[PDB]
Amino acid sequence: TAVPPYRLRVIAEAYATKGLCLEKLPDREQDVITCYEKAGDIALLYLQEIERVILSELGFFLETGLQRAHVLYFKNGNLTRGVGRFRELLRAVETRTTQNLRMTIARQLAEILLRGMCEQSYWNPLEDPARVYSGENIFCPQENTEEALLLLLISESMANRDAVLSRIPEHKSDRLISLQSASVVYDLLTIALGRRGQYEMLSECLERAMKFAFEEFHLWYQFALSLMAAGKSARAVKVLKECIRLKPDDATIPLLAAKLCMGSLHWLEEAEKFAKTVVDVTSEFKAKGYLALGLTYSLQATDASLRGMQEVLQRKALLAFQRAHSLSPTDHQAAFYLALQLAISRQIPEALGYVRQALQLQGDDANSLHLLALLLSAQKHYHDALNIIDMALSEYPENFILLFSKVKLQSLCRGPDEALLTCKHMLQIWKSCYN
Amino acid sequence: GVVEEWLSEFKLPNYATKSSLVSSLYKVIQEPQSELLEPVCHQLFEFYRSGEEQLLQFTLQFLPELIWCYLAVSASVHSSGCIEALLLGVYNLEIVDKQGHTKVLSFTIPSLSKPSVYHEPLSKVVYSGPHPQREMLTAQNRFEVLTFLLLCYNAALTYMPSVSLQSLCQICSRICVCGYPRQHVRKYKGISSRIPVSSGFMVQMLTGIYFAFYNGEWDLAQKALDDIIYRAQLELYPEPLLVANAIKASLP
Repeated sequence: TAVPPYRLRVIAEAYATKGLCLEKLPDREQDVITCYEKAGDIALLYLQEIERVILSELGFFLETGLQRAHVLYFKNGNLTRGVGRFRELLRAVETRTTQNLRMTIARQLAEILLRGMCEQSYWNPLEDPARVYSGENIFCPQENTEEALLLLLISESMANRDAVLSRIPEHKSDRLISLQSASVVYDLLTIALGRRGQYEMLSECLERAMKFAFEEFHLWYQFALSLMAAGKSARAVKVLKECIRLKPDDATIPLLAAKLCMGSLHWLEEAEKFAKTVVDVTSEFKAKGYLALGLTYSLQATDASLRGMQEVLQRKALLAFQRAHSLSPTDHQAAFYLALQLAISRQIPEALGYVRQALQLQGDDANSLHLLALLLSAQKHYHDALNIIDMALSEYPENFILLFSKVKLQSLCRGPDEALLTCKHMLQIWKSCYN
Repeated sequence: GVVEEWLSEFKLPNYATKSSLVSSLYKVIQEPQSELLEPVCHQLFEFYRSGEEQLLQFTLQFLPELIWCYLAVSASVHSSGCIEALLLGVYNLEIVDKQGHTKVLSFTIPSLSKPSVYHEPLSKVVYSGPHPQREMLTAQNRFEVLTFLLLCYNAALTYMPSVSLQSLCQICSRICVCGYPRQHVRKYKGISSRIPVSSGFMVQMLTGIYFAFYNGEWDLAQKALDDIIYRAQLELYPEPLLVANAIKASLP
């Protein structure tokens, strides 16, 4: 206090000269550590004084002499000292001229606070493991996720206003740096937030970041995936189509688009187009495309209105299914779907053989057992189907369709009392499962 | 047979703090062809009554190896069925047995508009719990308790040595590729079957693997990540694919 600035300048020059002299030569180590500590203290005093005087341009020696200190601390392994120093750095009053460096340290903290400790390895800063902001309305950090999200949110909010708006008049370096910083901070945010199973705010954040992306595949793909995972459909389909337009190289994107089209949205032509695009372009992907095309053909055949086209679409679906099975004989789903499609044409022995092979590949599928029981029902063997349904119920004692099949089979085979008991048990189960 | 002498001398709080006890346990647990598996598992479960963490953390790190061994041998063969007892008991004690009440994991969402400790110009969200107590294992709720136990194991990552991380990465590499030609490409030999994994289990698997990336293990973690992304792409699972894609573009 009350010290002329030239004394500060000359002592800073002396500190720089001592730092240069110490490294250029091949206990005193404690003296060096204390010199670094007093350099940090005088740096804190300098920043407090400058923020005071501005409150009412070349930082060349302080930055290195302060950062390489904790760099060497991390190299040796003094993690506690470094994190405490960071905690006391973040407690300083904000300065508008230093905001950029703030970004750095904030991001650096977000890099270390998620990969260097556990819950039981956390301690309050007031105990060992001038003006300072305080009060009771301040948000005291509780868990790592809390403060990590807070730091990421403030960093994103402060970095949105510092964007270059893709000026691109003749130069590109500044925009590239800004885009890289935005990409890394948003990747950190999405990896931090996606672990908890919270997706909609991730979609909102990617929508906010959508301003930068003009011809970037990564941001469009991330936004599309987040939107589709959130639950929305139409926007997901549109962004999937745009991504397909951007780079026609992969087959996962059209496959996901076809799956969404075939889902609850209940569209068929777009699924056909996506399947045809997939099949136009290893060997697994074309098999999956054939399977999707066959499923689409079957769904179209189900909702027909006249005679001939039903048989035409059934034959097309059967051909697609058999082609898919031929291209890959080591997948139970294709065999099961082939058996299910073949059972429609009433050709019983062939469908029975195919479903037997599918069970041979894997016999834990509830749908496979249900189809086996349903097929045995057509051959007039009620006790065998009853036992199959009983075993399936034993494996899955909380399903619904199997219960309906059991009720129908009991009504057709045993009597009404068993059906009444099963119905009352089903009512009890439904009452227990809900409120 | 040092474990036999340890059991004999066992049947006060300073029992733990052996240099090669973990090596002996891994040696006797790496194969199912042992004769003292049942008493040693009884001792494993008995290591959990005490409330001190120095025993719980000392016994927790062995779960992935026995989980893989049990889930692979059974899905083929004699099955002991007593490991499921230990799994169910630890699930029950981690879901109810804290003070008599269940666990409801929750936190808050910070808001920028409200002045904060670091800056000036929140509803509780539950991600785990309550989970009803489970006493039998079936083919419908097994993956739920597996994911919950994996999440419990993913809470003290600093304490376990590098051997546990290497074993976890080795199991993760081949757990999700066992039933596809890719494992033939990677030249893996063993049971040629497949396991119907769930999305949440893979998400917790990604969370576990991401920590070991910068702790010495580099190539193994990268191969495990490649296997995870390939399996997710083939199975059409959105969230693990998104997490893996985010992780991929954040490597120097």
